[PDB]
Amino acid sequence: TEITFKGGPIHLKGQQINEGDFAPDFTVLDNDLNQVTLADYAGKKKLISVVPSIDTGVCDQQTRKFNSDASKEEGIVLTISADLPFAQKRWCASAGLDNVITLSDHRDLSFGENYGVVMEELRLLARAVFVLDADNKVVYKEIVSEGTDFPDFDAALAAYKNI
Amino acid sequence: TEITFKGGPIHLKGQQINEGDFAPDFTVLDNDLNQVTLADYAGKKKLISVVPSIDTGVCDQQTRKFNSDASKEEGIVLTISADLPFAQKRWCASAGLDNVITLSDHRDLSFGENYGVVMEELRLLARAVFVLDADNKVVYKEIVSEGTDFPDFDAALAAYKNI
Repeated sequence: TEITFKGGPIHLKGQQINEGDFAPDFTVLDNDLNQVTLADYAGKKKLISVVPSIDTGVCDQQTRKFNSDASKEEGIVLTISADLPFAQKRWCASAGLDNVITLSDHRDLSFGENYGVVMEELRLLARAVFVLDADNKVVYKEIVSEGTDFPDFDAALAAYKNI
Repeated sequence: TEITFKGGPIHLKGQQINEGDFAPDFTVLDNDLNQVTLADYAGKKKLISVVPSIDTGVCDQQTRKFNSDASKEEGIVLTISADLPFAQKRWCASAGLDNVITLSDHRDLSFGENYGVVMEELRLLARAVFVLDADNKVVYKEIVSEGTDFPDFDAALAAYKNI
């Protein structure tokens, strides 16, 4: 439940989700402010990429890398953050991509509290990756020890590709 | 106490501030996550422009117009929203408006709760304008009754001009 951000200590708030666990449901907002839950993606595997903010460089590169390198005819790549939906929509437009799913946890921190990734001091989500199988079993998890560092892309992408 | 946003009912949470009240303190974040409070603007008159999100068209236009039409000789124009600081930063840069003061209430809703402009159902700040004299007495207030409409720019600007 303890990480660092920019070198300073950060306490993670919420339920601890571990590999082998059943992944919890949640409620977030799409870019048009429709509510979205795990049920929208039933029957597919999911790479859930969690970032502090898509308007920062590391998070931007993480979102692009996972969306470029992971296949999407086999499953879903979700980006979840505390950015407002309006920032996420603008982000997709400015990147010139129309194939990228961004979801906002800003209103309730439903996702962050259910997955244990709320940086309590900042009201931002901790940099993390969760890989869910098509049965929403958590097959792979990383919470990045220092939030300004990149995640292990290759480990997460491999877990996702291999189901 | 109650407004509409897109015609839907919205309840305003927080302390009611009226003309002739003095301005409550607040704690918000500048674009580099440093804390800013009322004391940071001691000695100046203020036009405080509150928007739901600088990444929507109406809020964009409101921010541009208040900043271009108000004199910054003796006073300052503050934009406050629940946008993340990183969206505010990026917005100012993208617009060639790096000089514009944007402040984020996202973490604590300190400003929103102390000024009575939290749209409870959305966790966004309601479209609003407060004009403060150099003594921080509230000389002019508008909370826009339907939040997708523009504020009354002329009345706020006239109030600010004549302090």
